[PDB]
Amino acid sequence: YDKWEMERTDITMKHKLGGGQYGEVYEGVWKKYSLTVAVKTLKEDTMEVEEFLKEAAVMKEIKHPNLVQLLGVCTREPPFYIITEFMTYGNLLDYLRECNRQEVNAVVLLYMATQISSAMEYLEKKNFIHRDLAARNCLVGENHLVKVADFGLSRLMTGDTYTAHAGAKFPIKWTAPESLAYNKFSIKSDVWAFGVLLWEIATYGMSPYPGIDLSQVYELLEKDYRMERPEGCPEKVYELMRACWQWNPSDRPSFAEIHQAFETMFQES
Amino acid sequence: YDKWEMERTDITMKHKLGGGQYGEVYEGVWKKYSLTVAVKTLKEMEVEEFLKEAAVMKEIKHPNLVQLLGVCTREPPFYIITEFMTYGNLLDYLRECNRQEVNAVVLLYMATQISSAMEYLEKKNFIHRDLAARNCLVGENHLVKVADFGLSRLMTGDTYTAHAGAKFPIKWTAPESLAYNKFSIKSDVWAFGVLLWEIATYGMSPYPGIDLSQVYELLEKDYRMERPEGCPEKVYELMRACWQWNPSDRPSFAEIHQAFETMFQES
Repeated sequence: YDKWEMERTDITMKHKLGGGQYGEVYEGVWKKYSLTVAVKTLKEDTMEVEEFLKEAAVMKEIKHPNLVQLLGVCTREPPFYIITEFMTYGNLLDYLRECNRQEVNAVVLLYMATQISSAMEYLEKKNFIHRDLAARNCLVGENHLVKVADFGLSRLMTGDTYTAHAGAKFPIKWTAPESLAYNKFSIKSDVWAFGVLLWEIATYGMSPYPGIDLSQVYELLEKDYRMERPEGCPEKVYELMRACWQWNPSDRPSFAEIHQAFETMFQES
Repeated sequence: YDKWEMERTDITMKHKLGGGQYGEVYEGVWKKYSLTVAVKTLKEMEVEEFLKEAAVMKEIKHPNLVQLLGVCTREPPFYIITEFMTYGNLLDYLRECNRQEVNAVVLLYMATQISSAMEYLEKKNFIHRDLAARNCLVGENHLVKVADFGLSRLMTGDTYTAHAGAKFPIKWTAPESLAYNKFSIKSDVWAFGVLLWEIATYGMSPYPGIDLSQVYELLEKDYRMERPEGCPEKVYELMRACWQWNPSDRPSFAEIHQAFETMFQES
């Protein structure tokens, strides 16, 4: 903490980010290093204070090339800041939608999946769950560098389940069946969401379950409906997708297994 | 009151709140904002005391203290309007919650929120004098706020003498307060420790089965409630610290909030 703490005047705010979709997040400048950074602030709730402060606390422990890196924190007095590295190309979802597909080709899609699964393998090991894996929550740097947004992590031993608060609302099309029905999350519900992220990647950012009424998604999942293989998607990547979407969470592969499979595919590419 | 004064007609009064335990407090709807609120009334307790606690609430602002929305002090009935906490009081909430959801980390989160409120009061030279789970309120996403009706300001401090005559919830009341009607932030610290016990037991009654007449003497001869099943030793250490016989031996809310914040963050 003390090693992490900056004075607020170290930072100047440049442009509000998002635009707005992530809340009070700003492009800023770390003045002494001429460094563009991302600065999370806390407006009057908004997030509850102790929640905000814990986000900062957990990130101090996170060190991985594909997880957004904490740079510093202002927590002595308001306004509270969480300062992290800035990913110059923004979120993965818009990146895929707007890219040149001759550049962002099949081998780059593999590279992206490999990077994300590596972060998730680290989290699985460490052992946290993410709970909101999706392309909109991945960030892109130069040369197709991808980092997973890091800010809502929760501590949970791998064999254990986290029960979300009563009334919580979920991004339904990314959400595992046991989460939809019993508010239960685990590293295996992250695996499910990763499957949907894979589909987002293979489709260059299409919306999942196109046209399908949200209130019928769970019922469909129960009867073993799953999204079809995207055009151009390799069969082995689709199989991995489908394994991520097994009904029983303990049938789903680990991220260690998933990363290994992508690493091999990327290396053989 | 200039910015705080509303028309009584601005509000649509509904059912009495919380089974009547509070007791002249009603669920209500602010028509203009379609915002359901909590309305306390005096049809005309002492009017001067009603006005006093209204004025105090105008000075209080903290994310974990119940927020004042408005006031009607022109003509009776008198209104004091506050936000409505949708998950009711913390005592009932704990007794009925799914404990898989409201598990150890969430109990730490509540304690952190409450102690934060109390640290704010400590610093602003107020005391509360009625800290207990029934006087804490719960909103969406495990948000907890302390009810702040009846806060007292220490004009010269830091000990406040209650009226005559006044009767207290014995099982929550510090020994020097039972003995001499003296209340301080340190007697709030004592009550906070009982509150922790309430939280750790998911809302059990303190000193179960013990005769009220014996409580003071028991405490004097160093009886203290034992560690609740499942309560971390460090949490129970804090309870015991809160229950130090000599008030000046009890920790401050600043220290308390720091301890809980750390434990919360580490979970």
